[PDB]
Amino acid sequence: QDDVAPYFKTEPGLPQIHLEGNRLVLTCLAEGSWPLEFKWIRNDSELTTYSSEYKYIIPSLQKLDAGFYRCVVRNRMGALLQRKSEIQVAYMGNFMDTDQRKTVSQGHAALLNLLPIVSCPQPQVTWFREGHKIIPSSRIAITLENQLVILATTASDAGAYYVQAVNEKNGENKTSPFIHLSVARDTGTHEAMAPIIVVAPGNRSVVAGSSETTLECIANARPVEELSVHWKRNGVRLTSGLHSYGRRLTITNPTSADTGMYVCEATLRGSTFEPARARAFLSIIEPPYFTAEPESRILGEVEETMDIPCRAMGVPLPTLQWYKDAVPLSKLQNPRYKVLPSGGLHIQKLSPEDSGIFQCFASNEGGEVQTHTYLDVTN
Amino acid sequence: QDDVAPYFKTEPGLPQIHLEGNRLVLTCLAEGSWPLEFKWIRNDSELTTYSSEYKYIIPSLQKLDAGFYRCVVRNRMGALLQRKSEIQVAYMGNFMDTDQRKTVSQGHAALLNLLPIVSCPQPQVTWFREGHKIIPSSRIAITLENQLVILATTASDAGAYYVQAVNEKNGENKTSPFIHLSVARDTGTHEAMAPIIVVAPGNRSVVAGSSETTLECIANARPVEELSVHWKRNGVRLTSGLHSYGRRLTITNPTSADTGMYVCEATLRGSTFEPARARAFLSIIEPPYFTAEPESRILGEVEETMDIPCRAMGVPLPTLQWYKDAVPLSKLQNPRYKVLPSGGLHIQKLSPEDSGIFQCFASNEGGEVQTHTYLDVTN
Ligand SMILES: *[C@@H]1O[C@H](CO)[C@@H](O[C@@H]2O[C@H](CO)[C@@H](O[C@@H]3O[C@H](CO)[C@@H](O)[C@H](O)[C@@H]3O)[C@H](O)[C@H]2NC(C)=O)[C@H](O)[C@H]1NC(C)=O
Ligand SMILES: *[C@@H]1O[C@H](CO)[C@@H](O[C@@H]2O[C@H](CO)[C@@H](O[C@@H]3O[C@H](CO)[C@@H](O)[C@H](O)[C@@H]3O)[C@H](O)[C@H]2NC(C)=O)[C@H](O)[C@H]1NC(C)=O
Ligand SMILES: *[C@@H]1O[C@H](CO)[C@@H](O[C@@H]2O[C@H](CO)[C@@H](O)[C@H](O)[C@H]2NC(C)=O)[C@H](O)[C@H]1NC(C)=O
Ligand SMILES: *[C@@H]1O[C@H](CO)[C@@H](O[C@@H]2O[C@H](CO)[C@@H](O)[C@H](O)[C@H]2NC(C)=O)[C@H](O)[C@H]1NC(C)=O
Ligand SMILES: *[C@@H]1O[C@H](CO)[C@@H](O)[C@H](O)[C@H]1NC(C)=O
Ligand SMILES: *[C@@H]1O[C@H](CO)[C@@H](O)[C@H](O)[C@H]1NC(C)=O
Ligand SMILES: [Zn+2]
Ligand SMILES: [Zn+2]
Ligand SMILES: [Zn+2]
Ligand SMILES: [Zn+2]
Ligand SMILES: [Zn+2]
Ligand SMILES: [Zn+2]
Ligand SMILES: [Zn+2]
Ligand SMILES: [Zn+2]
Ligand SMILES: [Zn+2]
Ligand SMILES: [Zn+2]
Ligand SMILES: [Zn+2]
Ligand SMILES: [Zn+2]
Repeated sequence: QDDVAPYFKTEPGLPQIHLEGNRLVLTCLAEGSWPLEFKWIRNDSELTTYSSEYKYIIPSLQKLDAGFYRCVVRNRMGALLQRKSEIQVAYMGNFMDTDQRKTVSQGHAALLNLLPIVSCPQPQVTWFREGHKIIPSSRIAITLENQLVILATTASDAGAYYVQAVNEKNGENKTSPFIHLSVARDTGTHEAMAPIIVVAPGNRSVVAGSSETTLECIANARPVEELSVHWKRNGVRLTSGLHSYGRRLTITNPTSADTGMYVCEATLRGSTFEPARARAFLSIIEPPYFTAEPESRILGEVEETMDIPCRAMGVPLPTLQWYKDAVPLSKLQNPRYKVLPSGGLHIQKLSPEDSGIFQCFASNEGGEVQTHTYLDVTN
Repeated sequence: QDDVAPYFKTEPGLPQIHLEGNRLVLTCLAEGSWPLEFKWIRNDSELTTYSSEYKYIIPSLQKLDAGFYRCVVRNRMGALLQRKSEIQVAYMGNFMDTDQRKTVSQGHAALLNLLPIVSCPQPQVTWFREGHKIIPSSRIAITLENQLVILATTASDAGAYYVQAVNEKNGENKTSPFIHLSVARDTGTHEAMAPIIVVAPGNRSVVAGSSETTLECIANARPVEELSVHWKRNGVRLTSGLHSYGRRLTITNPTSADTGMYVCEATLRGSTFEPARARAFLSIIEPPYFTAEPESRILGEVEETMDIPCRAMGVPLPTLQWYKDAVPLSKLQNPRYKVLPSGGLHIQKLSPEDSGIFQCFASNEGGEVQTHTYLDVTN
């Protein structure tokens, strides 16, 4: 009857990373009764006013333009809110031009942290010692956080260390100042060192159906050539997915059967030392999906009870928030509406102002899904 | 021992769609014994020669630059091949400036196909009839392929139809030529038309863990207001996920429990007609993941048997192809190597030339995963 509330024809997709200086165009393509008006919101902050323009163009991207973008479509029926889309910008700043110093006792592991640098994403790092490149070996490792771990340091390891960082999205490179490493002699007890875990695998959670995830576990011992790092699950040692001298375990395409505890066990062959063990817990997060959605339109007699269902499942439990014509009920401050723990919304006393778009957003760490309905209040 | 075969520090990610004229930078970030050399391959065609440059820059993107890109890293040990990354370019051409004509009998459904236009992705379409916008109603639908379906056509539906197409990535719009629709009178049997499915839901397969998928089923009958389209599974009618007058069923976050048959059933209320039914089969494709990978390095005595394992799982079964220093064994034409159905590779007689990188690519419709190993041939 030419009284159709807006709805989106396009599903905003996955996060996209774009280079600086590039032209970016965002579209708010909806379907409903004409004329329609569109406005844009970035980080819960309005960018544009309502107009007939359905696209937002950034001729040259900047670091500030990055954020979560939304668009609001509105007509005589009400206003509808789009699912947020993450717009990331590729940028790489400089290091702070101040050299650092660090001293480590001989035989103990030395961890050199990548000097602070702002970059999205974090650049890949190539470590050097006075021009000579450092390759990961049995006693040298590079963490997922670009930390240089030198197991069983010696007097030959003293020197100025630096990196060449490269951003994998825009290709820019930056050279870091020096970390002057000094190795101090400790008295020669260090002939056989018990295996001790230096970088332990922390708790990790990943999205369902994702490509792969990688846990890291680095240990130190002497002699380092006899050091063996293994991975166990349910008390059973693993074989597939290992990388980088057994220090990285990659679980590819994890499901609900891959959740639980993974144990890192570092042993020293030919020795009676107790193996050093660490715990790591892998969790699978499920994106929210509705098991009950409100019908597209619902009639309502003035001052009569009304329940608007909205139930969603997924791990962890999705958190739900409502909107009335693209306005949160938390900021709407109306005692007429009352949120329901089971999922829906309860409105006991109606009013001619209650007519409009009601939108239920279910969100967790795995993203968000939204449903909506138009409340028609009879005369 | 400073003899490390190359391996990639970066995991090439999901397909990315970029606008025309934008600057694109691709990086081949690997780790191994220096110096390393890099070259780029697009659509199994070499773009650059071997050099010390690790990035490939397109200052201004074009429609021709779209394709699957790979990079090859090489040193004294051998050559390694990167997983392909899909580079899509946003472009929108024009329609062929020639109007079309179509005649449909009165009371029968009329399908108007979107006129041919080259665009990536396919644009969202807004249908018009001589300036007046056409909104989907109980007798008017728009398919996923942007087809205009007019159920129970009448004499008032005759006229020139056209569209305004908008590319959702770059925002460009194009206006289509006219489809002159003529409605021809057929003798008045058309008072109660049995429900007949016009657009049936075909077979559909989607990736595991994907956001959502949508099946479409459109039917025609008279009177159209009494037409009801429902969805059944296991003989049980569905309630959630329905859209567009019950013509679209959206299965969000499908798993192995959502595969099987979905039935579309269109009924005419208040009538004794037989419901029109259609079959649609939803399949879940699992990306390939290795259950057995070859160790990073393997020793080999000259002219001795050798088996290199490489087993992967996923639905449908992954297809495996091998490479020797980034060169396919199919094009290598060596009877020494022989592929194994169980998964691996069998080399019975060795040779000093057999030393190098061997790479096993497991690929299906859900993507590809690769493993590699260095064959060291003893003197
Ligand atoms: C718009 O909102 C986004 C999201 O809040 C802002 O991105 C934030 O930017 C900060 C730094 O500016 C980043 O912090 C990063 O997150 C980790 C979380 O563990 C933090 O520990 C690190 O320091 C890391 O740098 C991150 O991208 C993000 N922070 C959060 C909490 O989301 C963005 O800056 C906002 N832009 C505008 C223009 O408002
Ligand atoms: C590099 O290779 C890609 C992949 O083969 C090429 O993309 C191809 O481009 C065609 C049209 O140029 C497209 O065809 C499309 O696929 C469906 C498949 O059902 C087809 O029926 C439609 O006609 C649709 O247009 C598609 O993007 C793709 N085709 C295939 C089979 O992959 C690309 O053009 C190549 N570029 C260069 C520079 O070599
Ligand atoms: C790191 O980036 C700089 C640019 O910021 C590169 O320096 C360029 O080198 C090329 C030839 O090698 C010159 O034509 C350019 O003029 C240089 N740019 C500037 C701003 O001077 C440098 O080569 C990069 N390093 C690596 C290892 O790739
Ligand atoms: C479709 O795109 C054209 C451009 O190709 C738009 O025409 C522009 O309109 C603005 C103001 O409306 C002018 O400032 C530009 O000069 C126009 N461009 C050209 C090339 O003339 C047109 O507005 C778009 N249509 C819609 C509905 O957005
Ligand atoms: C990891 O999660 C487990 C779950 O019980 C918890 O016991 C442990 O303390 C967590 N560790 C960290 C470092 O958060
Ligand atoms: C869809 O798949 C089923 C599976 O058996 C098959 O029987 C049917 O013919 C297929 N239909 C089409 C249109 O491919
Ligand atoms: Zn880009
Ligand atoms: Zn200094
Ligand atoms: Zn120590
Ligand atoms: Zn000591
Ligand atoms: Zn909906
Ligand atoms: Zn009304
Ligand atoms: Zn782009
Ligand atoms: Zn004409
Ligand atoms: Zn018909
Ligand atoms: Zn007839
Ligand atoms: Zn590997
Ligand atoms: Zn050797």
